[PDB]
Amino acid sequence: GPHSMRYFETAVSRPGLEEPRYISVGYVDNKEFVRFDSDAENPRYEPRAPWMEQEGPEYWERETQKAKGQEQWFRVSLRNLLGYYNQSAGGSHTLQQMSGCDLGSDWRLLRGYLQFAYEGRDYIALNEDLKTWTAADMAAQITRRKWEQSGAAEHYKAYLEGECVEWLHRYLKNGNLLRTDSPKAHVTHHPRGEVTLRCWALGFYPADITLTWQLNGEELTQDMELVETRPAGDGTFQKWASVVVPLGKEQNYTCRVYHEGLPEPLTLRWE
Amino acid sequence: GIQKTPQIQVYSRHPPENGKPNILNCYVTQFHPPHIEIQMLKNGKKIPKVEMSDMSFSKDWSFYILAHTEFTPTETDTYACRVKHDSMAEPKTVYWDRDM
Amino acid sequence: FAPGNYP
Amino acid sequence: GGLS
Repeated sequence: GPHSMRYFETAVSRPGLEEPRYISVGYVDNKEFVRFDSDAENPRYEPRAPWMEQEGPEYWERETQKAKGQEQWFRVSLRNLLGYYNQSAGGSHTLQQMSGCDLGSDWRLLRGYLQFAYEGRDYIALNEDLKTWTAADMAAQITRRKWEQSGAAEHYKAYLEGECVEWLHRYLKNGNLLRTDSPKAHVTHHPRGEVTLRCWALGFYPADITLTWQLNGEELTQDMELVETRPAGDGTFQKWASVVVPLGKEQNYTCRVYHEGLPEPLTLRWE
Repeated sequence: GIQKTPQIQVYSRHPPENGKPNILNCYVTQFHPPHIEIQMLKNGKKIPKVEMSDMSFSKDWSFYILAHTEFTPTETDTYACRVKHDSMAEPKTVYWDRDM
Repeated sequence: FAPGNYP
Repeated sequence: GGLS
């Protein structure tokens, strides 16, 4: 199957704090595997999955110095952004970044990513061609012009097409990660004239899953109530979906559960 | 404004059985800015040692976090999650329903 | 392998 | 030298 690597970075300034807090989180196949936090005792990148303790001390020394550089870069950027948006002192501000690469099932690069957000809203992103920039805000045009003239995109293109792929390849070999947990499903019965039927999906990984209810071949959206997929806290996820049904005719309704770990979609009736 | 109002769910890790120890989760999502306060309550009292996950955000830039603690459900005991965030004027309380 | 932003 |  496909693979991916991502780094999610955040700098937050506050009035009572005199320097902003920088946090970087590394992801492989959407699972946290490194983290850095400037608030930490002695700020360093730390392994967040057992398979990363394989890396030697000089790996963590290099990553840590890179994070310290990112921290200074974010700090300067927050200051310039105050000017761009004519914001005064005395407020809280957020600068986020996402970057990384997607690989196909053949381990070839499908697409790179480099996006920034200020105050939680899109600020500037590198286009899929990895040569041009998209920026919506008028204030973000100042940045886009500066970056267009300085060949910043070439620098990021080299990372996304080179190191991001090379190191992801290495990470996948060092953890060859392919694990999926299939959903275990059951339907509960909630006599509310009616009863509510609630289809449960538990113990599944990854989080992506689809629950549907059917009456005589028709999927039922007539108030199919859900909850957002939620983590159990042990690495797996939970979810349920419910329908409003006339009492007595329970066996007319079936629940189906779709998930990439299943040999084929589940089909469930209340028993 | 810039604020995004958090979404909240309260639920146990394992299917609830009265008297059997379990884990209660308070899952808070889709909020900005990242600063937030989460208290987990039993019959109105603060539950002392609530474990808090590390800061993370989603691809839509919104932040999320999972609070959890050990608990043993019974017939009558109440459990809730109470969240404070700058997107709201007053703290939000969500109660635990063992059927959801 | 974290990135280093263009100075 | 940041944003920028």
